[PDB]
Amino acid sequence: EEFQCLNRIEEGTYGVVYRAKDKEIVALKRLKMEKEKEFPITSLREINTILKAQHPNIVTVREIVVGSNMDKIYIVMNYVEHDLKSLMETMKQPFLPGEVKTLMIQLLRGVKHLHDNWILHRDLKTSNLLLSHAGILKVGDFGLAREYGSPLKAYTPVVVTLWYRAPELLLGAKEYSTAVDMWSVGCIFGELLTQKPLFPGKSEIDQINKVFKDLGTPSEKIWPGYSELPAVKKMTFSEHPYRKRFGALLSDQGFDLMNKFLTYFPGRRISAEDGLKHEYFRETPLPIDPSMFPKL
Ligand SMILES: Cc1cc(O)c(-c2ccc([C@@H](C)CN(C)C)cc2)c2c1[nH]c(=O)c1sccc12
Repeated sequence: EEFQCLNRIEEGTYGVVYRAKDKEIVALKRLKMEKEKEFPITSLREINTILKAQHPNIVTVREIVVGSNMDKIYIVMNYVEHDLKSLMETMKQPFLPGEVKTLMIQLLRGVKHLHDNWILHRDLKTSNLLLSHAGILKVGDFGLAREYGSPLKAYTPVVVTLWYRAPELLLGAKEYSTAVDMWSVGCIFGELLTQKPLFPGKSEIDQINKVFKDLGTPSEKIWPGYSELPAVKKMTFSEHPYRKRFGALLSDQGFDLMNKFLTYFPGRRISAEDGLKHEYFRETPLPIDPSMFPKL
């Protein structure tokens, strides 16, 4: 109604995003449908997070449509030219370090808005990252986003896509907050440099092994509460010592920033606010203007 679906874009979870026109090309997504009808809770949770997350580095919501006896719910949003995963598969040469810093600064600023507003996204991935022709980066999907409070409690155990899933979720952590989001940001950082996924594990066991092979095998000394972890209680993985795959590509401060991103201990994991304060973004390859981004 009121929109002509030009072409469906992609399917995520039970939600699907189309491309329509107003008079102006728009982006339209229908939220996940629920069997129980007695207003959908999952639809409301997605609506709440995306509204509170309204930010220049977040997708612009034009309208939200409900009706049909509350069976169908739609969210009208401004159409973005590209999604980041598409560029990775359709670029001849890797992103410049200045462009990477600009995208990371855009990403980190948007992440800080969510956490300051008690918002957890938990589904940070390249295909969920939208890049405009003008260099503006926005976050697209909120199908996993959820609110959290100061007194922490148990939430959704299995969250985040396996490739970007935090190790604590890979080890079945009962409580998690803001640590998984920063882990995904670190995973996206490595992908940008190499145009390839950082940890493309085939399964949860493979995902844990891939992380441990390069980042080493964590322990109680480097991670308090490792013994109490439900997975580590009845399991013991192979000890992998030491590995940098970005030789002569990432600066010394770049490695330090990445190490803080991919920190095994959630407490020692760098926050979004401290990420922007790292000297890597203030190094010799200064970030490039968003308006100066090359052609797509
Ligand atoms: C050019 C372009 C490509 C895309 O892959 C997506 C997009 C479509 C689905 C999702 C989620 C459900 C799930 N994805 C993992 C499949 C995320 C992004 C989008 C896009 N352009 C847009 O304007 C918008 S608005 C919301 C989305 C988009």
